[PDB]
Amino acid sequence: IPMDLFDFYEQMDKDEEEEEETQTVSFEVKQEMIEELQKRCIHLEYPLLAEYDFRNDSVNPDINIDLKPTAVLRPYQEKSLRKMFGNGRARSGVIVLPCGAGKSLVGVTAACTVRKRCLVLGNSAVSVEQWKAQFKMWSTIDDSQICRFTSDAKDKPIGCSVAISTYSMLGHTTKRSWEAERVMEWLKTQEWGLMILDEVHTIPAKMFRRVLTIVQAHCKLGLTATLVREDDKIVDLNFLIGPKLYEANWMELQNNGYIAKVQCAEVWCPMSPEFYREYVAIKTKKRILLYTMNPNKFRACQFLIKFHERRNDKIIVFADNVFALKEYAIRLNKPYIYGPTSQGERMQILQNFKHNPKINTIFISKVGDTSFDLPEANVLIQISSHGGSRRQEAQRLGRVLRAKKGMVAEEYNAFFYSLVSQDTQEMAYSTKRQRFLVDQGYSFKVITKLAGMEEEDLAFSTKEEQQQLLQKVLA
Amino acid sequence: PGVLDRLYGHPATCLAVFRELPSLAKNWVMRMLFLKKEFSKAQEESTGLLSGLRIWHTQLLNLRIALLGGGKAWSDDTSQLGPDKHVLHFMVGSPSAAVSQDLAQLLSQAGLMKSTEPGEPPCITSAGFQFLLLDTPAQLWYFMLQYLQTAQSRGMDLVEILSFLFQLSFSTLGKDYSVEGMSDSLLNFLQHLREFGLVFQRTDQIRLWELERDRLRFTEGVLYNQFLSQVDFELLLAHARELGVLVFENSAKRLMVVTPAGHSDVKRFWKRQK
Amino acid sequence: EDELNLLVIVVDANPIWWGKQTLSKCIDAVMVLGNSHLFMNRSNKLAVIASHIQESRFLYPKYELLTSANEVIVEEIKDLMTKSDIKGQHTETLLAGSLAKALCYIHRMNKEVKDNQEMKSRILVIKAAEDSALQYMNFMNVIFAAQKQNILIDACVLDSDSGLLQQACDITGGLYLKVPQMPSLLQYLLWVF
Amino acid sequence: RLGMMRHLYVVVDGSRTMEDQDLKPNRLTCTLKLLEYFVEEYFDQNPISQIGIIVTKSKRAEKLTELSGNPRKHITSLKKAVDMTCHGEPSLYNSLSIAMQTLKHMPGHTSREVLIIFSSLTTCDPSNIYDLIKTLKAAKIRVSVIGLSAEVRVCTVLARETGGTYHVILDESHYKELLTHHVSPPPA
Amino acid sequence: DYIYPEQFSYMRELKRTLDAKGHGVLEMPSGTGKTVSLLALIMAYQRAYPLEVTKLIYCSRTVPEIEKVIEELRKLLNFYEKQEGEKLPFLGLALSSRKNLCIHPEVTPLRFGKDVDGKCHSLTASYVRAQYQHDTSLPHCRFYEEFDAHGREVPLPAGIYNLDDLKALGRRQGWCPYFLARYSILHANVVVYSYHYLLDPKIADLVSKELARKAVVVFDEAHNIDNVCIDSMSVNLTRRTLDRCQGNLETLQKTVLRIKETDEQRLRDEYRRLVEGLREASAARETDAHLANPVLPDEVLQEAVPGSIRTAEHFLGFLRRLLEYVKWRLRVFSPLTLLANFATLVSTYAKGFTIIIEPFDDRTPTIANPILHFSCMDASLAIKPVFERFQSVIITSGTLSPLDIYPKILDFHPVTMATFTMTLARVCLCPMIIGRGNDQVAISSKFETREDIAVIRNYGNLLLEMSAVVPDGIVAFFTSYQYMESTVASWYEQGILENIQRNKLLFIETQDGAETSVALEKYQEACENGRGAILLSVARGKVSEGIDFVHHYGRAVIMFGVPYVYTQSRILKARLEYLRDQFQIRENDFLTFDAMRHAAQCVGRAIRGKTDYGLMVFADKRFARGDKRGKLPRWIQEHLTDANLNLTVDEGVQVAKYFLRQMAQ
Amino acid sequence: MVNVLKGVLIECDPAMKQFLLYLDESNALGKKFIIQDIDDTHVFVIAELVNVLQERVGELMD
DNA sequence: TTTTTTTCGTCTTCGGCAAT
DNA sequence: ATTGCCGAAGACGAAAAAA
Repeated sequence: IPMDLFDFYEQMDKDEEEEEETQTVSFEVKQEMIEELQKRCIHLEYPLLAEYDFRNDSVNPDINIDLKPTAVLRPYQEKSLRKMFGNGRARSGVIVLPCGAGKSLVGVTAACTVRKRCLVLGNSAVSVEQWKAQFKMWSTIDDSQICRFTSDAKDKPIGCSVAISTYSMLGHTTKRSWEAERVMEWLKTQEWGLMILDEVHTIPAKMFRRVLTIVQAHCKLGLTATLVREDDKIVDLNFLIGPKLYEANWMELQNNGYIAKVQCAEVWCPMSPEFYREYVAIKTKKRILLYTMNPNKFRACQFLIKFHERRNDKIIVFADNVFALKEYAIRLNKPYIYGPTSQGERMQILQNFKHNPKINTIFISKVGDTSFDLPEANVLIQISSHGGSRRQEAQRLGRVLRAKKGMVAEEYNAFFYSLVSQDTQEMAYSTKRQRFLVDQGYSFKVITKLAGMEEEDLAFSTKEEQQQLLQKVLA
Repeated sequence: PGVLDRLYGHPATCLAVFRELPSLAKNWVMRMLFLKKEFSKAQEESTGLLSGLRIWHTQLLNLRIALLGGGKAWSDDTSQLGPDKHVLHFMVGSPSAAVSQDLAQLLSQAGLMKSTEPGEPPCITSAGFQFLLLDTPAQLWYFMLQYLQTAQSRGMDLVEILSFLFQLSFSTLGKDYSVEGMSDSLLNFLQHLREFGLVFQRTDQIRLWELERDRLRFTEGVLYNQFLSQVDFELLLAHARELGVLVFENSAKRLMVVTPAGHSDVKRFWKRQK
Repeated sequence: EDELNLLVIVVDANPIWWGKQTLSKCIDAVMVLGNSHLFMNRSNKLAVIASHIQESRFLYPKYELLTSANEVIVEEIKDLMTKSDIKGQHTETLLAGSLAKALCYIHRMNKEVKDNQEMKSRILVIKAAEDSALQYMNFMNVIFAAQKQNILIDACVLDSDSGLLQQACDITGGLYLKVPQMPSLLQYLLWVF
Repeated sequence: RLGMMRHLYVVVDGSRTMEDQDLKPNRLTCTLKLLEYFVEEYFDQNPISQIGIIVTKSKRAEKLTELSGNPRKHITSLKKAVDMTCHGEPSLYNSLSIAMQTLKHMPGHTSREVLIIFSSLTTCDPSNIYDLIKTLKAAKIRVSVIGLSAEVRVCTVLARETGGTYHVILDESHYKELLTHHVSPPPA
Repeated sequence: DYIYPEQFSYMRELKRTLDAKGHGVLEMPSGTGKTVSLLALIMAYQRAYPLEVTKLIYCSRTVPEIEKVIEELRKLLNFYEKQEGEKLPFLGLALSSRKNLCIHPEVTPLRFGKDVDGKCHSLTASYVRAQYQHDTSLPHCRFYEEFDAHGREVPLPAGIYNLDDLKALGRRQGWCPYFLARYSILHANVVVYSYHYLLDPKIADLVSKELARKAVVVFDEAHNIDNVCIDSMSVNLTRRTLDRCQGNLETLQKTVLRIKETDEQRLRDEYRRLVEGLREASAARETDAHLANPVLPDEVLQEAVPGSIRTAEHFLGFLRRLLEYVKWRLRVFSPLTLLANFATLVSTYAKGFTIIIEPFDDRTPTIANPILHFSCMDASLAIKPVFERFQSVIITSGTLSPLDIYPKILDFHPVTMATFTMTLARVCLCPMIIGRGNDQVAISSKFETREDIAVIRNYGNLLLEMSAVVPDGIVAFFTSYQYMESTVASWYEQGILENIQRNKLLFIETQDGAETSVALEKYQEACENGRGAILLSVARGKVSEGIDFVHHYGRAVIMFGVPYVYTQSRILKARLEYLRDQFQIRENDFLTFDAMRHAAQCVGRAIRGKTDYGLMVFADKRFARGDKRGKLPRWIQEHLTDANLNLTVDEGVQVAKYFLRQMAQ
Repeated sequence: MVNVLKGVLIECDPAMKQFLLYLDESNALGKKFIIQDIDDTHVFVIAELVNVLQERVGELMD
């Protein structure tokens, strides 16, 4: 019976003296006792099923957060907190929802419900500043106990939620990676007990994974929309944070004056003289530029901007590369936003795009993704398949796009487009993209021709024009 | 009563007039059907007569009993008529008529067993050349012939009927070709054969239309022509490919042109004469 | 087949048939229709009545009976052919009398059936003739009786104008069809009702 | 059936509450469709008769068909009404006054009838409706109401006082039973 | 010649429930059939004992309910004799206060010191003086020879009198109708009148004088008996009534033979000195005055002995007798009510009263002033005379199946009996509402009287969703006017910021009997709105009387808040303490259950009985507590009924589905 | 002018693939046999036997 | 000067390209 | 059929300007 049972720490492992012979592990591996990774503590179901239990004799009895107030979440988000009360730590650990519908609120509520000494992990200071703005109803004595805790200073019991910090490892003053042995953990190194991770996909990377791996970490919750990069690490995240409690929030459940029905499309474009000579012959990182700048595909992108500007729709055009961004945008003479565009000029372009009926198309680089207040529109065009993440295409679509007025309850009232060059490595991304969007509940189709592109003025009207671009791209 | 002959007569007239070339008769024959009919009909021209012959048995479906027996009486006359008459259209008519008499159950199994008509249905059934349209009436006749026999205890015909066995080679063909219609007809024969004598005998798909398109991709099998002696012989030989519609390309400044393989020979012949 | 069904066919004998030019054919067709009707179910029965100019008369009396029915009908009609009430000598027919006979028979059959379960019956009139004012009270009396009885009276007008019959179907909830193309008689009988 | 002649004024509720999906999407579609079935069945059983059609909509009365003996006008009017739908609230008093004006003209042995399909709860008319009900009973104009899920007392009294036919309809099957009850003639 | 199958089934058991000769409790329907079936069940005993024949008396809350008892009982008798009658050769007759029956006697002697008892004395005095000699100049034109005339005598037994129609008879004729009834009371087998008259032991002694023989009393809606009995038992004094009695004694010319140290006027001054000094010292905003507090200011000021006080009490009676004879020759009562209140004060009634003084009206230079009384804390002592040997009782309230509260209130154990055949649960539907998603947090009701967000959210919004969706005539009951005013913005809003916009009608204070009917005419005629229709009313208020229309004028009632009550920091607080000492479990019995019956009367009045149908919804956070102990109508009546359950994932849909089911029936 | 005839296969292509074929022709092993000549930018005279290879190789190649 | 704004520099994921 | 050594692109502090 476990009334005497010791349990202790060595470098990244838990060893269990004079044992109760617990299920699901090897025995006398190198001594009479059981020995697991720290990170295996998460498997509380394997003892719970057996009817086994354990005690935290290493406890520290100091004080904790109360945060008694409540607020109102979206109808699936509440169902999602309700479930978490239901399931408990044996059968909980991540939630997936867009970066534009209430993820900050799920984190402050997840900490106010769970109610333990908490450390909040985030990607960015702006997101700390948005979580502070969310958290003001729970904040103790409004503004006299909230503080930041990162590379310049630390103070107070709370802040953006409870104490927030960043994932970073540049040196001794990052935030979470350097401190990973000092505090956290109620069961050993026992100052705190609860972990809340915003942007949770960020942690299972090869160096970062160690922050999570080198503890027992009692309670853990993660929140994300991108969830994984193109190589799919996500089997690891079940171990590292916990299993996935939720994924859906389909626009099928929020149509009639609720949000927006998106017609998704992929566009197959043919390939014009000289560009495949050179695509086929070049194996280097330049070849990405011949399939993105393919003038038949540029003419589809131009034709599509013209159709939706003729109807006065608002359009964001995404370009994965600053070269591509500027070659498309300067030709189409639409503003662009990227790293080196300043805050003053970005807020002028974005205010113009949202409120000026003359400024209806803009071009944007990777800087929108992960922490950025992208504006509203009704049309999204991606000039390329990029291998960033199929799941980030759906986060980006979901934050940016809304219903066009009066048609607010129809089958579609917003539009997404991804442009693909036929007979290239750009095509490989489609059978995955298509399967992921339809599994996310989206109506998605393939458009393979445009015989009305043969009825109007567009660029690259000759071989000589196309040759002028081909020489510039090759250089 | 007097009206009866007159009214029906007018349609008899109409059928008579456009009797020869096409297939006008079918609709009119049906009307005619209701209102020694067979004996009298026999004198009239064959086509159309057969049409009337075909539909009348169908139309039967007390006094009715009398009608069937009456029909049975001159089943021979129609049978004599059926043979002797024996295009695809005619052929369709003869078996359709025979089939119809068969369902009526008026025909004598004996007599039918040894007759040219049964040989003729399997003959067309055997030949690959026959069209789908002839096939379906031939098939139907066979099915009906077997249907007619609800015994086989006394039915010599269910011997000749065995002639279906010959059909398997035909079904192999037909299968080789993508002729679904023909195969289905075969199966009906088999199934019907077994029936009579059974006692005696012991998104996702988006990539699938793309994978279909990956099996089609172009080029042409082709003769090129060069080193032409003077421009008049390019232009003659070129114009004589263009009227044959088998120019794939031409360039008068090269004195060079291309013909796909199917009109190599009409060009080789024109190059020899003129 | 669970429900016994009696279909009474009243045939208008009027010499209007002369205009028809044929009665013999009409009989043949009616016979075919009857045979089919009897064949459909064991429980089906048929009664045939002739509404002649002078009076109404019973044609015959199950499908096993059909042979009997055929003979009885052919013979009965031939007797009817008599010269009196010839051509439009008499335009009208005694439908009221025929309907009365039909309801009596239906009633008798029903009582016997009452011993058992319910019976369903409907009356079909093949009408050649014209209605007359004198006829109105008598015909309507029979019609209303049928409606109360909930016995539908269907009518197939080969020719002539019997308004009362048209009204009869409406009240009765039956079906009325004025046939274009009288030779299509068989189709109407089978298809129409 | 023949014996006498009927005059019937069919009155339909074209108020907004009628555009509700509770019965045949927007009650309007299910009621007009069954009412077309009723006209042909009533005209059949009642070959010597007349009907006229009125609606109450957007706080007024409108004449969809004039009083006549040809069924075709009334099914064509029920077809033409469905496209223009329903909005607003009843005008029952003005509809009983136009119906009264047509019905008063009719001779001694013919019936006087008003059939109302009702999905509202009151009516917009200022005029005193009780004076008009007293006048219907003197004139021998009988008024029947088929209501949808509704028993509001002035309508029920109005149908009882004029002759005894306030009925409730809860399905498309029940509404066909009620109209088919009306198809039935009066005694003579 | 017959009676109901129900009466036959439950007669023997009801005769047995009656045999115990002292008490019993009876379960009956929500109202339709209850009172008539009682008369049918007393037909079994209309002459149980020939040598004494007991009588029936019925107690009633208001005058319109009395005409409902008379009209039903008039149908049942059809006449006093076999000549036209066939169940009961009985005589029955309505009654109510002299204050209601007679207008001219209220009008003519216009003075503050003019009690309704005193006015009968005055009218009697004018009648005797006129008879003596004084007919030409002094009768009060309402009492004379018509009192004993045959024409006056006949309508009462021929007719079987209604109270309203006795008042209509009584005006025009100009004869005091109350006295003719009071003379007539002994001949009658049955009587219908007030609960406020009967519960009062001193009036009960005079009521029993008029009956002249033993009887049974039936309390219809008997949960009212306790609040009426303490209101009626308690007595009080008023500063203006002494200031008038003092002028009247000085006008009498006092006396001429009290000893030099004292006089009647000086003695009043001693008494008045004590009460006047408590007016300054005691209370202004609130009180906590006990039966202990009065004696000490009496004892210090007077410096007296008993002999002297006994004499001062005797000398007060003698000034009062002089005054009473002197009032009588005047023919148009404070010296009497002062003689006695002072006698009770020097004596006792400490086993049954406690003296309180209460804030006055200042405020203004008025004379109503702080009021002083002998407040009856608890009814139990006051009720006892009902059970005593000249009588027996029987109690009912429609439903009462959980039984316990009545024996709790009585401190006696009646014979119990359920004595009607009930109908299936399915004709009724009893919903509760609180919210439908997890974000619906505005209904904490820690301060429901102050929670604006909660009033604006499902309290205002669910009402509008339910009323707009369920388009029928529906009355929304509220716990107070202030809630009612905040919830419906109406035409007349308490603020610009209020959250219902829809055509409803109001039912506010200064209700008027004629104005009430206008609103019920509107609700019965058409549209959502009217009285009992889409209209707001507080559940305590007059709409609870209802209307006796045949038409099912009501459909749904939505109680916006569960009807709840409070407990004033005075005599009521003293009562809460007593019942805590005795029961423990006092709060649910003393307040919650008593408020839920307040609810149940209004819903009972909507659905009426077995021959009707209906639903009734409750809006509250704490509503499960209300569902336990069968404190609402939802509770058991017959095991075979297949339950009266209300749980659903959506109330509004379930009631519209239930209305389709009801149209189908 | 019927001087010379040559059986060959005529490949019609767009302004982006024919270039790949030429590249296929050179820089290849066992190749360079493939294209007879470039008649037009769009069309080439090529192969015969090679056509199966050219198509397949193009398929396999991007 | 203080305080703020830019560029520089370090750690790390990911797609090729040789080399065992 | 695996290890192992570039180049490219992105993110976070911190040093260096600039006032």
